[PDB]
Amino acid sequence: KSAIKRVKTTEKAEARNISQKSAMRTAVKNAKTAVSNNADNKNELVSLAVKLVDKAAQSNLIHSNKADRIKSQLMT
Amino acid sequence: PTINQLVRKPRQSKIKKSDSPALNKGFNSKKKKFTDLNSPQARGVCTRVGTMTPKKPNSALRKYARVRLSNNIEINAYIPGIGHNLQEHSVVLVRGGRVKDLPGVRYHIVRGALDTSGVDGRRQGRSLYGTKKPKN
Amino acid sequence: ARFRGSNWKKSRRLGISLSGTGKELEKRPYAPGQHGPNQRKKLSEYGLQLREKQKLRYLYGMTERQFRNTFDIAGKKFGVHGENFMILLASRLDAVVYSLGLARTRRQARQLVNHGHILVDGKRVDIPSYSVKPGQTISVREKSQKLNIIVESVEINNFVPEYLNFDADSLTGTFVRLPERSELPAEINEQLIVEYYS
Amino acid sequence: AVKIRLTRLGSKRNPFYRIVVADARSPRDGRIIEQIGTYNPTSANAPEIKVDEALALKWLNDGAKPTDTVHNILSK
RNA sequence: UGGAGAGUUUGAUCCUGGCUCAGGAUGAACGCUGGCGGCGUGCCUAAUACAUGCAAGUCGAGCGACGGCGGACGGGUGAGUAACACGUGGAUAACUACCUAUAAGACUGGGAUAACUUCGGGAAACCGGAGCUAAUACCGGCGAAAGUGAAUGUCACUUAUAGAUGGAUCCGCGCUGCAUUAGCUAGUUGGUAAGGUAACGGCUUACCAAGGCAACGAUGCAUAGCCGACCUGAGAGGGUGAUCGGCCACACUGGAACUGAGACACGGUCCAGACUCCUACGGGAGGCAGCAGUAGGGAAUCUUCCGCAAUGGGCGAAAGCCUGACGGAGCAACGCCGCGUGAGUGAUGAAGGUCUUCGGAUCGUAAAACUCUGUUAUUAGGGAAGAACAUAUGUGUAAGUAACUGUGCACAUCUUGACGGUACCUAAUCAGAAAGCCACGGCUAACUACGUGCCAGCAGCCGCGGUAAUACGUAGGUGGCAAGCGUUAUCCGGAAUUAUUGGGCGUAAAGCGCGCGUAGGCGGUUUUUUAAGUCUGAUGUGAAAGCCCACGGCUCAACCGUGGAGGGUCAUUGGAAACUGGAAA
Ligand SMILES: [Mg+2]
Ligand SMILES: [Mg+2]
Repeated sequence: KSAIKRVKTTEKAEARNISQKSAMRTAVKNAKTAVSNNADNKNELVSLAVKLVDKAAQSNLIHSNKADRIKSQLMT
Repeated sequence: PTINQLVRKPRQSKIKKSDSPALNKGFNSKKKKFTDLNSPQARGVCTRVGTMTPKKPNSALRKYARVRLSNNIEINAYIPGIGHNLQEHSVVLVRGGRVKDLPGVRYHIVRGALDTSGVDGRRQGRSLYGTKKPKN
Repeated sequence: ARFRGSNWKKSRRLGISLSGTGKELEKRPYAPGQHGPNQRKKLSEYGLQLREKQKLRYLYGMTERQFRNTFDIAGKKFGVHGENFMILLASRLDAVVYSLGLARTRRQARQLVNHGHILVDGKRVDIPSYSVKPGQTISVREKSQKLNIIVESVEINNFVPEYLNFDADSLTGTFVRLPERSELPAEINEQLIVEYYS
Repeated sequence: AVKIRLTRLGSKRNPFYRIVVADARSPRDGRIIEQIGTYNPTSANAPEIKVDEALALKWLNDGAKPTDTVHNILSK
């Protein structure tokens, strides 16, 4: 039973990505609201952070690395 | 016939049927093995001591055993040899092959491995009847 | 697998007077058993290829499985399946022993092979159905001179083939060429043999 | 990539090999890609080493992991 | 290279025509007998609940006192699915823990916490609390980045490359029975929209749009894993799907997920159902179609075996470690093969059986003796080539700075065999322990004398049985095969008895009661093209392994080894225009 210790990573690895993912998407869900206003204040310098979390489809690899371009392919 | 027609319908060949009906197929499943296939052999359980005759011109007497097989169905039989240590509801091995000039009997009760175990009275034709001689 | 029983029923009931189960005869007016000039003589139209199948099967002492397994060894030869079968029966190690005059029957030729007293090329061959390939010789072991039964064969010369070099007392031979017919046999056609197998 | 492999064949009390190469994902008995020639384990009435290095250099270019007792063939 | 027949309707024929036998097979059963050296295959019937054992770990040159790679490979099974499941050739809309080839850069700055002692509750599965801590763990700037250790070298991190490897996907063709089943789907067919996964996508949703499929078999039922191959056959074909390989699906039942490189995960996981069983009746545990063994329906299929030395696989830089993959043994004539139970010498028909004028024959040189032999074994032992290495250490390859490192490119030589006091082989009291089984009218190979005497029977058909009867039990005799002989159920040949190779319709089985007629099938003559069929050339491919065509060797042989032939009704790549076919007169 050496997959007992594999379970303890599995309830532990859910927390890191689902925090990163839910912060990836609400930074992006507010972004297309900010891209619906386009005042260059609530959209600038966090859209590349919305692309840094779409670059954290390579850092936070729970979203797959080759799947980095499934959302970020339109705004920038 | 014509090669045009042979394209439109092939030669659906002649079906044949088994000479001995009451064995060897997947029968009638009822959430258990309610009935099954016995390709060469089976068990039995007896129901009746049999005494009968041939019917064509012949006038002898024959001793069958009307049973119920291990798959709910009803067949006659025959004991080859001399001895009869059989009574009603005793286990009998089976093996196929009908008996001519008897009107409806079906198989042969194997005289070797059953309650039909061994038949004395025979000394030369032996392994057709299950009789031993450990000297030779 | 071996045929035993030296009674003349192999010669008299078949008919041929070969050197098999007893070279002599003593109950010459009769066949074996009550089968005789008294009783039934059962002949057939398929008994003319039966008795060219049964004529050889006791000669080497071989079973039924041996002939069919040797009938299609001649199929590897460029002749037909009935043409080189007698040649492969003439090339076995057993009938070359009796051809070298080192034993006194074809059956005594199978006794002195399996018991190690006759070898091939030094290496211990103990197979009566061993095929003598061309370019090989015949050997013995070091204990083959004390035995009276080889010296029995030194007393009497038995049989000379044409496909060998003939040494009846030196106990070593030479297979110079593949045989032909009427060297080992003398009486059998290659046409009544093959018809039994169809 | 691929790993250089000896397919064991042979009856009771008598092994025998054939030099093949495939990934470890493939098993020993089958799904083998190529064969650069046979290999002869027993040395009595039989050779002891057999290889053909023509199509062996085709697999050391794209990567190959010979087992450390197979490498004694190609060191000779 | 290779291809048989016989019997039976009549008082007697020729023909049509059925039924029946001889032969080959079985991961068969069962019937009698039993010597094995050696080789293989042993749940096919209730998908009947599964005790007890072992099958997934490894790393102490991470780092403390869990952080990594592996459990997606591997080993079991056929209930499902008539389908890109599989077979076979074409196509790009995109997918790698790995493996590697060069090159880049491998910086900067932080803070939360298991194990551990106290804390309380439960019988338990164990949990809520609090002080303690590193990490190569975690975070910030068509954009992230790691360091570690015996002699800086080494070894993983990280980005873009492209090669191998690995999966995915639509497409042409091959893919069972029925028409006493003719209609069929509705997000069904299509555009458009944005969302949606590695990508295309009715892929899932929204307004419009009137289509999909089909008598060339659409839809629906029952039966089924499928190929390479196995069986039989002159071949063409028929029937089969087991060990052995490739692909596929499934895990007591029915859904759904999570981590990671590419699982909807057999041994993990949350939930719901029918079952086993314990608890303090508050709750929790259990999934041997892994390796075997027991239980269960059965006429039917085995040891609860030590073990990693060889080949293969994870992890580590190495010793090594777990390996029911496997290297092998324990058991059944289960199949083929090879082999013995002996031969050389040995007339007076010796004792003696049923037949007989028993005036007599048969087995029968058989037996009784005489003579050699000891494959085999009733006596123990020296004792495999199968083991090449790895590790370094003997000094060699460059980074030799550094043969310590990845290698071990002098050897790899102080080293590695449960099985195995095996394979082999010598020497002994001994021819002494080691042979059946079915048949014997005709077929069909093999005959006699009585008992019973249309009876106990026997039977593949003709049938032999009303007072013996060559065709029933018995002894004698013979024939067959032989460590094996018969019987059964099943399949192919016999059966030219579904006939393309290879039949038939006046009376024998069979010509619609007959016209007009749609699709369809076939179409005279001429010349000229086209190459669609057809012809041949070229390439690539239809992988091992089997049958066959050959050979060192296991003392031959069964099996292994090397070569050889064996697939196309295919795609594509050139020549020819004779007929069948579109096109001009
Ligand atoms: Mg396993
Ligand atoms: Mg095994």
